[PDB]
Amino acid sequence: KEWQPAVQILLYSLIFLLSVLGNTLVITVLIRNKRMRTVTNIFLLSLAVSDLMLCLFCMPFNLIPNLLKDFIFGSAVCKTTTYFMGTSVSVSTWNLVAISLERYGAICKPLQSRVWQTKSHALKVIAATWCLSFTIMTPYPIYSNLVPFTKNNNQTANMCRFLLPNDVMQQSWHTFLLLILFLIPGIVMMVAYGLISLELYQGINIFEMLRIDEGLRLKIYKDTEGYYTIGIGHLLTKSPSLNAAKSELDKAIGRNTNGVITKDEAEKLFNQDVDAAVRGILRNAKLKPVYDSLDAVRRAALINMVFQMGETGVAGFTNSLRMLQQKRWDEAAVNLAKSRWYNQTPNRAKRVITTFRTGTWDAYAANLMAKKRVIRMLIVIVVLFFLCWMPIFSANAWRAYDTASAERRLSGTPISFILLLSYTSSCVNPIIYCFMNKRFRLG
Amino acid sequence: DFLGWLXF
Repeated sequence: KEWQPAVQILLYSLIFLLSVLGNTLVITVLIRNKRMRTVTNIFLLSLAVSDLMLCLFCMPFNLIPNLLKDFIFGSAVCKTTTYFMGTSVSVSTWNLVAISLERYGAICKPLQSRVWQTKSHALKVIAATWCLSFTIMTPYPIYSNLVPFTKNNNQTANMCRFLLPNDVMQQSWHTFLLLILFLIPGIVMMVAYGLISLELYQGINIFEMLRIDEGLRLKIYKDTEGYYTIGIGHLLTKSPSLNAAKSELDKAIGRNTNGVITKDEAEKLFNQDVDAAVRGILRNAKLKPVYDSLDAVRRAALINMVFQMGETGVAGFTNSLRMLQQKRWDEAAVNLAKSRWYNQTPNRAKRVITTFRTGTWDAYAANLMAKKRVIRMLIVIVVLFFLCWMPIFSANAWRAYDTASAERRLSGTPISFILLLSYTSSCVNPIIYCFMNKRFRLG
Repeated sequence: DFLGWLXF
């Protein structure tokens, strides 16, 4: 009746406008702003190019042939569209695992992944993803032809169908695709996003807190007191000796860097300084009693103070140290907000105090909460992508094993909506990008 | 009687 074609036109016209406005927008904002072109966004640019390739070059040749019940277009485009329809899904699935491998190496093992987060590596894997996708999907332009059929009163009409030599070669192809495009990309992404969620659940630690409160400066730089410090708050010497700062530095490390310590050299010295700060608390008869009775969040704050001030300096906070042992947290915060350490470094002192008062990492839960926001978005686009393309790949396997029953039950309206679900996947990714930053303000 | 469907 008239209702099925009418809803097919307004649905396809809307998803065409949505996928052509967003994907054109995201390729612009990335090609305009070099600040946005991170390693993760480079893959998302490739993912957005394939979604536009599938919407512009393929989505029309799927609706208007169905609405006409005839493939009026030539036989060379039946081979071209099916070629691009297959290449688009292959690069999109395998770019979605590239970001999962990228986020795994950047979070779970940030030490041995330096060969991955380089921009030249991402360019050669999106080149390999696009190149091999065109090579893997070569059977589609080869075994796609026009199948003649009669409609009404000897009305000759053609249809574009994918036909292989035998049924064995047909069911071994759709099994190969379900295996290489959904099953294998599925388990490697659950172990990737699962291991990532394990690290992000570990929360903020003391080494990340001190790395935030101090930062990394490779050259010898003046601290708040004026003395030369290097690395992550490693004091060289309090005596005004510019030569002793170079000698004491080269005495610890294994060469005369003349103030040019590598990034891995500063981490070895930063790990040693924390051990010297926690063992200074254990030997102190005033800091050890309060350290053993504090929470893991509050214990890290006490070591943060020893890292900055020293064992003898913080041990003089006898009024605040007893207040911490008295578990009266809000009162210890007011007593600590009146010291010299709070006025010498107000920003650093406010963070360490709020961890004492609340016992939470909320003062440093910023970059961790931003990393949690990106992973939650990447998990949604993967679930939405699989939810859209599973009905068509599973129905193609049913058609390869039982062609009579599969075509009989779903060939009119059911397959018309199954394909419509697979085409919505091209526009849902730009919609999620918007809904992340203040798009929820609109109404 | 369109029966079946275009590949993808």
